Amino acid sequence: IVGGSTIQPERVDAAALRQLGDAMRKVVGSADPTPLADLLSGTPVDPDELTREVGADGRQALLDSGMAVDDGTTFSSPLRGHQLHGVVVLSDPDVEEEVQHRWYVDPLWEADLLIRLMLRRGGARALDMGCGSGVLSLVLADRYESVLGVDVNPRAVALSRLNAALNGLTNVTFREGDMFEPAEGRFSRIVFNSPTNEEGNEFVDLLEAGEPILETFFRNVPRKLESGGIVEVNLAMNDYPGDPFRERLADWLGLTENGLRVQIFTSQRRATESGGEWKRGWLVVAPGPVGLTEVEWPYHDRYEEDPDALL
Ligand SMILES: CN[C@@H]1[C@@H](O)[C@@H](O[C@@H]2[C@@H](O)[C@H](O[C@H]3O[C@H](CO)[C@@H](O)[C@H](O)[C@H]3N)[C@@H](N)C[C@H]2N)OC[C@]1(C)O
Ligand SMILES: Nc1ncnc2c1ncn2[C@@H]1O[C@H](CSCC[C@H](N)C(=O)O)[C@@H](O)[C@H]1O
Ligand SMILES: [Mg+2]
Repeated sequence: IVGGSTIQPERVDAAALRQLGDAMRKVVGSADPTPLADLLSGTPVDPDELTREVGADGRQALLDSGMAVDDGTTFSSPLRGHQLHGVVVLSDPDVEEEVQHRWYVDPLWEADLLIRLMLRRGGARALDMGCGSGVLSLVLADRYESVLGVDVNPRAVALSRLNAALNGLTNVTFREGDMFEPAEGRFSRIVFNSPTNEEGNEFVDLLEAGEPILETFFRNVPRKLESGGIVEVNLAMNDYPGDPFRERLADWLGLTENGLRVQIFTSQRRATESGGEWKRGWLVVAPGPVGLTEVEWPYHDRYEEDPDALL
C-alpha cells in the first residue's frame, strides 16, 4: 500500500523539474513549512496556495510526474522531501514493513550517516549499486565526472531519474537491472548501501535480500574496479562458530589473488542464537597493503551525539 505509486519524470520537461527543485531548496527541511513543504511532508494542501508557490506550470508538473495526486479538494503526495549535503531528495515515507509495497524505496534510513562516512575524494567514474532514491548518486555527482546508479526496482530507477532532474544534475545516469549486469566497464568508485539486515541467508525482499547478494557483489567487484579504485559498503554481517563473515569475504574477493586491501569498521554487534554474532558496519576497499583488517568504530553512537565526526 506504500511504495507502489507511479513515478514518471519522463512526462515533465527538465526545466520545469529544475524549477520545482529550486522551490524545494527554499523550504524543504526548514521550520514553519510553506505549502510545498507541507505537501512533501505528507500533509494535504490547498491547490491554490500550492499554485501561488510553484506557479500554474509547477502544479501540473507535480501531477504529471506523480509527485502529487489530485484529491479534488486537496493535493497530497505519496513521497517525502529531504534536503541534505547540497541535494534535495524525494523518497517513500518511513513506514512499517507490513505496509510496504514490493517496490517500496529506502526512506533514507541511513543515507545521511553513510554520506558522512564516505571518503571525500572525487574521481573519474562512480557506481551506486542499489541506488534506491538515488541519494548517494546525487552527492557523488558533485565530484565525479560521471555516476551510474543501478537498481533492480524499476520504481527506484524512475525516482532516481526524477531526483536527478529536480537537482538539475546532468552527469548522473540510472539503469534498471540485476546487480552488475547493466554496469559496463570499470569504475574508480563503487558504493553499496546493501539490502542486508536481520535476515541472515534468507531472501526476504529487495530491502532484506540475504547474504547471497553480498557474495555476488564481492565476487564480481574485482573485475569492475579500476586499479586504485575505492569500494564502500554498508552491510550487516553474520559470524557463525568456526565460520566468521570475514573469511567468506576474503574468499569472495580473492584477496590474495587480486591483491586487494579491505578494512571493516564494526559499529554494532550482538550475540546470536547460534552462539555466533551479528554485526553492522562499514567496509572499505582502498589501495594499500594486501589483506583484511577489522576495527571497532562506534559511528552510530558518535553520529547520534554529533554529526561532525565525518572522517
Ligand atoms: C539499504 N540498507 C538498509 C540498512 O541500512 C538497514 O536499515 C535499517 C532499517 O531497516 C531500520 O528500519 C526499521 O525501523 C524503522 C523505524 O522503527 C521502521 O519504520 C522500518 O520499516 C524498519 N525496517 C532502522 N531502524 C535501522 C536501519 N539500520 O537495514 C535495511 C536495509 C534496507 O537493508
Ligand atoms: N539484485 C539487485 N540488483 C540491483 N539492486 C538491488 C538488487 N537487490 C536489491 N537491490 C536494491 O538495493 C537497494 C538497497 S536500499 C539503498 C538505497 C540508497 N542507496 C540509499 O542509500 O538510500 C534497494 O533499492 C534494492 O531494490
Ligand atoms: Mg522488508
